[PDB]
Amino acid sequence: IHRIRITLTSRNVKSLEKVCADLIRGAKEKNLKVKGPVRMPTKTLRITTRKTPCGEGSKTWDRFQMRIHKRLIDLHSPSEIVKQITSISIEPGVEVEVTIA
Amino acid sequence: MLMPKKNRIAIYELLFKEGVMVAKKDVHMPKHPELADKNVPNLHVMKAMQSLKSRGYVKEQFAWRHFYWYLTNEGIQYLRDYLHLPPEIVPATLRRS
Amino acid sequence: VQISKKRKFVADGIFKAELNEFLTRELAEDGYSGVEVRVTPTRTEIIILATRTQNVLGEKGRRIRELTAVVQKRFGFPEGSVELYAEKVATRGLCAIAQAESLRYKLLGGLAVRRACYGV
Amino acid sequence: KKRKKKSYTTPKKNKHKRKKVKLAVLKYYKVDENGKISRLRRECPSDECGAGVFMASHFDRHYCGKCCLTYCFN
Amino acid sequence: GHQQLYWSHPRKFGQGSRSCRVCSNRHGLIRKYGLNMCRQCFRQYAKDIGFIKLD
Amino acid sequence: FRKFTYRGVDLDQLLDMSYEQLMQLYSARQRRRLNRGLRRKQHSLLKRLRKAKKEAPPMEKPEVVKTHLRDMIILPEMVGSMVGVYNGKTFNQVEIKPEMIGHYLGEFSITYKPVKHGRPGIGATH
RNA sequence: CAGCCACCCGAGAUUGAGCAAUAACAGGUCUGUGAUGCCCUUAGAUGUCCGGGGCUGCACGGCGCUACACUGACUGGCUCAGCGUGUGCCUACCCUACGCCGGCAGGCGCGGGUAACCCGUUGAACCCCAUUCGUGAUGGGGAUCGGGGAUUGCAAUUAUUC
RNA sequence: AGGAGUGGAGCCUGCGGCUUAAUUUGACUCAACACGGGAAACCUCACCCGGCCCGGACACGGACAGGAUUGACAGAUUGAUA
Repeated sequence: IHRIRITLTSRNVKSLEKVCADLIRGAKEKNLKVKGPVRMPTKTLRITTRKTPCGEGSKTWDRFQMRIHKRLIDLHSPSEIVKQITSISIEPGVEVEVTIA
Repeated sequence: MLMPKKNRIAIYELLFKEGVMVAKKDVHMPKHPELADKNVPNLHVMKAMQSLKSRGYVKEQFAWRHFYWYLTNEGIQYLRDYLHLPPEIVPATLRRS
Repeated sequence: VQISKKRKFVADGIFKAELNEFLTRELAEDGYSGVEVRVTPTRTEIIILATRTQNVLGEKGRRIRELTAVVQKRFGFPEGSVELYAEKVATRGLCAIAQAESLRYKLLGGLAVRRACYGV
Repeated sequence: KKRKKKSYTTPKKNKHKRKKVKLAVLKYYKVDENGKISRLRRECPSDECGAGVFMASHFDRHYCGKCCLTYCFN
Repeated sequence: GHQQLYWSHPRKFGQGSRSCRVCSNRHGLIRKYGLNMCRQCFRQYAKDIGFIKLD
Repeated sequence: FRKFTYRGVDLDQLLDMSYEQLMQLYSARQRRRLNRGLRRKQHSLLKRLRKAKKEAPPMEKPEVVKTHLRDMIILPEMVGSMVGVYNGKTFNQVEIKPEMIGHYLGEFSITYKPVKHGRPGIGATH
């Protein structure tokens, strides 16, 4: 079997891109094929709430946005190198799900 | 509402063997899955704890709808000497190092 | 079972808020500055950043151990799956939370407002 | 808003009165010239009922109430 | 009364089945995305949870 | 004169046949409270029905019975009993004709009415 | 000079919001708060039980509505222009495709969906506009209660019925 | 300069008038009033009303060894589980 999908996600795009470059460079340094970083659409969680803690005042709202950036990367490689690369002490703020399909 | 004694004795024993109790309890409903097997209404436990605080033997902290207790040497000694539960049971607040 | 990605992000945010508020209420006498959290597979490490380390670890490492319990029993982690450490932030005057706690402590000891503010 | 306004209603009405007693003796079957119990009465072969509880006769409603079920043969 | 009259109909779903997970307040709750806070507690903790004002 | 026909559908012809196949053709509405089953949570309505039909036959106002139930309907034998709201403030007494089967407006009893309207004049602008 | 008004190698020549100072208000919030100063005492205590019901006792000189008309019509025209939610960790209560009851509210059944993966190519106007406009009370209401039959929630009586 | 507007020719609520409360708890406006994210048939600020309660289960003035802690219920127990 040579079908492995790794899901990368984070709120911060800097860490996401750095860890994606880490994974791609780790895959390509050793003789191995790897797909490009599929870039899934960003999810914009929107919540609007009145600023005031009471009923008085002009109706001014707060629009809190929360951006979730997620990527999927394919891998045709033995599971050993995948497990070694996954345990590379990734940067904080990034959630990773390595799936062996 | 029911006022037993041995249910509170079991609650005291679990508190001594743990330090904190882990059983969500609702005054409105008699049984909750965490409350079960320790069937004493929340009101009983927190009223007894408020009486205890008015007396004073134990430490506590509060955060986001949750209690976090700390049983020190005073509470261990008090539960030891009142209920005549012998020290063959070792407290769980001094495990390891 | 497993939940959606946005819900997992919201859940970790609320967990961080819980943790920060809890350690501000509890560690209000040592002088509380902040927290860092790092994740590896089923190993979550939490670090409490404070100005006094010899005071926050406690006798024989009691408090630092006890905190684990009040994390483990609350956050719902599997047994022995939570680890937490203690390091000292390099500086103190550049953390607004730390200096706010210091001013709060000074006003808790009865030191006058203007002289405490001048000191900070 | 305004308060409950439930203090001045129900005139010339009294509460339901429940008798104050000291002992639960005559509540059971006690007609044996000594108040003792005989073995002729059967015991229910089921686990949901307490062993101590025994059948009794009341010229009204029933010796029950938590489950609100009449236990009489009828 | 304690367990005899109540609990004879489905009533586990009303507004009293919810409260703010920070202050146990039942008014102005936020159910969206499941963080389950009131308006003001969420405004207080939005920076920490991960919601930042950009719009 | 004219008797009661069930909204253009025969009623005496309906009772001509048997009774087991009328539930398969049961009318719309007023059956939900007992729709959980012809079981418990129903004995009170039939108890009051027997009460009223023993104190007052159909085509008559009943004797001190104040039921707030819609009285799930199968036949215009509902007359002879009244749906009434009891509080010490609500008291309706109307004799209603037996044309009510599963359909509109068999209830003249009302639990509200307009409150005293004051004077609408004395100026409208300043 | 700082700049302003028009344009001759030429995609781009004021997008809209966020943040938003010093000093102030006896402005609002103690009915958001484990954020808190100064308090009450004794019986259907504001927390359980209230079939019924609180503004609804109301006449388009407070948001969101009628164009006396080819700029407007019911698919002979759509390989479409287009925010963002969605299920069980406390907690049963989520989004729903597809068949049948069907010519339909609503009900049944296996199915997909933790989500660019399923709802979904989201039914966000029908531009020739295959009932089809002459002096336009009469497509610019139809000043709305009758009808296959009317709800996953005790209560639908001025109200999710459709 | 205009367009859409308005207690007029429908729909949702915030005053034109109030004593079985029926609605205005924030107003010197434009910084009260579809605002308290307040669409109350959940127990809504209970609201108005024949509402089984104790929600004293803070240790020490009287303190019993039953504070008295149900009822679908046949006009005498005159509401769908008061």
